[PDB]
Amino acid sequence: DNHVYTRAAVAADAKQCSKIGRDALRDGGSAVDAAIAALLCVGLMNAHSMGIGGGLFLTIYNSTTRKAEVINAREVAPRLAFATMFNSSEQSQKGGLSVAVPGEIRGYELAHQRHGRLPWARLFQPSIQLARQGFPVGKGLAAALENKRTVIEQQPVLCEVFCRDRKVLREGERLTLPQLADTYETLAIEGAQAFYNGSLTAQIVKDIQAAGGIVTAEDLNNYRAELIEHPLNISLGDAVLYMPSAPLSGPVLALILNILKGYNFSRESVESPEQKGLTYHRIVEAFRFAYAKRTLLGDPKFVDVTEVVRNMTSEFFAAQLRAQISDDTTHPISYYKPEFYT
Amino acid sequence: TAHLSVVAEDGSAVSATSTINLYFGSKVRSPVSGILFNNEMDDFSSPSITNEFGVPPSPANFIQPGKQPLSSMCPTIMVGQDGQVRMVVGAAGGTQITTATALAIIYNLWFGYDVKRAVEEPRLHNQLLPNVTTVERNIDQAVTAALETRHHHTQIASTFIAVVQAIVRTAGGWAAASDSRKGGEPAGY
Ligand SMILES: *[C@@H]1O[C@H](CO)[C@@H](O)[C@H](O)[C@H]1NC(C)=O
Ligand SMILES: *[C@@H]1O[C@H](CO)[C@@H](O)[C@H](O)[C@H]1NC(C)=O
Ligand SMILES: *[C@@H]1O[C@H](CO)[C@@H](O)[C@H](O)[C@H]1NC(C)=O
Ligand SMILES: *[C@@H]1O[C@H](CO)[C@@H](O)[C@H](O)[C@H]1NC(C)=O
Ligand SMILES: *[C@@H]1O[C@H](CO)[C@@H](O)[C@H](O)[C@H]1NC(C)=O
Ligand SMILES: *[C@@H]1O[C@H](CO)[C@@H](O)[C@H](O)[C@H]1NC(C)=O
Ligand SMILES: N[C@@H](CCC(=O)O)C(=O)O
Ligand SMILES: [Cl-]
Ligand SMILES: [Cl-]
Ligand code: NA
Repeated sequence: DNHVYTRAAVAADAKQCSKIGRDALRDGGSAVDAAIAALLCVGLMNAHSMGIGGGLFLTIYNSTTRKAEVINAREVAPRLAFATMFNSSEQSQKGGLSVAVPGEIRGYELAHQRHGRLPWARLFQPSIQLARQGFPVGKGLAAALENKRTVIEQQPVLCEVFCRDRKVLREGERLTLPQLADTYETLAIEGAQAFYNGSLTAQIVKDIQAAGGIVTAEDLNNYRAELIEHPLNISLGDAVLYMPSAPLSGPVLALILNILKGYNFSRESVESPEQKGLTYHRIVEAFRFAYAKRTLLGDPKFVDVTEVVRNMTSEFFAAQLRAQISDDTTHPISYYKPEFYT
Repeated sequence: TAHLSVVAEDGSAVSATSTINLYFGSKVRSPVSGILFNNEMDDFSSPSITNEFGVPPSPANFIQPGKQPLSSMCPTIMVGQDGQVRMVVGAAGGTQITTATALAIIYNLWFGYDVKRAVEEPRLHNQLLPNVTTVERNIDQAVTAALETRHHHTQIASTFIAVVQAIVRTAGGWAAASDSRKGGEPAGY
């Protein structure tokens, strides 16, 4: 009602999923149990955004040990992939060839092995019900359906669930996801292995290949979620901020904030139009300096980003960039020294 | 992309960002399993694709087998010197994820906006290439003027910039906010 809570909280992008997370906490789950249960639900209510066909990162903080960790469960390029496999944006955005190996479920499994208190199956239970019973389409999904109306209406396997009488569903209308319900049920009972080396695996490979893709059983069998014990951090005042390093954008975030921290922003920074306008100008310029360095980033197992990342998280380097921010003007692209090679 | 933030009773926390990339991913749904497959291969750079006018490829982000593509995602947890969580935050919305996450932190930590305001406050974005500052529709237009007189070319986002879910510790406990741009709402006890 007010959304200040004495004991615990879940902030998701659908009300019912936040609630499902919250009930898991109430029933004795860890923060990880709650996150998994809620994520499973978001995959249904906002199926356009995320789900078991994708990948994720979790930043996890343990109040007892006072340690943070990161779980990397982002998709990987299949073993048959190569640098020049695409020659247009349409090739890399549509069809099976655009599909990378999903990590979502291995990520939930690793997190749950490390931090779970409730049984695996219990995390799926409320979403199995939801998918099978149906739910009213939310604002977010409705706008997404409208946005891709054409591609969805002309694709019968998507229209099967995302239409009513050949036209995309609108806010308020009932969406049912009966096949996913069965899939979630199999996952709950057979575990993560059903997806990667189990009863779902061959159908996954078949669906991806029929649509022109190159993912194989071997890719699924070999996928691994990765525990990172030392995530990126920066110091901000008396706080530390934990975030994922490359291949995610923690280093970009770190650089933005370390640039800006030397301006000592406060309530006064936005109290008059004069201060406010300058403050927002400085923000945009920090964004530009940080995005300049972003083009050197990539998967650190394939590209050496050690020094790039070192710079992007260094306060001294950030101070060097801040000193180049002119208070009276933005600058051309070259001024920020974007780099595509070390 | 979707972002989710969690704080449990013991003070432990999770910041989770998950994605199938574009809306409905690859547009490939399994008729048997119902799984909607990602198009995360699009997050790689390709040498032969002209991404944007005047924007070259990034060789560090080329496709190799077994490689993960670069992401704008940045699920974050801020912890105080006493070991207690201060903020759990992250965002969805493409290349605007990182800037939006920065703004939510700036807004709460430095400007003193409560968490709901930090989430609802108008945002803006610049990522260098392309070379334009995008501002949301309800931004203080004195900000727009301050930018334009400093030679930023601004344009207005036709929809909205990003989606932020956040939790922040207060004297009253854990304050939560989901972004009205997408329609979420938090829950707790
Ligand atoms: C793109 O061109 C390369 C080089 O000729 C080729 O190997 C590849 O199969 C092509 N891909 C598509 C999707 O057309
Ligand atoms: C934190 O770790 C300790 C021991 O490593 C464990 O007892 C505790 O349950 C953990 N907390 C969570 C939420 O996993
Ligand atoms: C499962 O496991 C092994 C390799 O881990 C492989 O030999 C077997 O064929 C796999 N089965 C399926 C259905 O993927
Ligand atoms: C921040 O990361 C650096 C380098 O890995 C290290 O000095 C330090 O242990 C980290 N800080 C915290 C609070 O974990
Ligand atoms: C890191 O920053 C310094 C300037 O502080 C610069 O000399 C050096 O080239 C940078 N290193 C890399 C790998 O970009
Ligand atoms: C980018 O926008 C700025 C705004 O002044 C302008 O100076 C510059 O000419 C634009 N183009 C390039 C290539 O930097
Ligand atoms: N797939 C992109 C985000 C895409 C989106 O949010 O639209 C990433 O991981 O950075
Ligand atoms: Cl379904
Ligand atoms: Cl979201
Ligand atoms: Na709120």
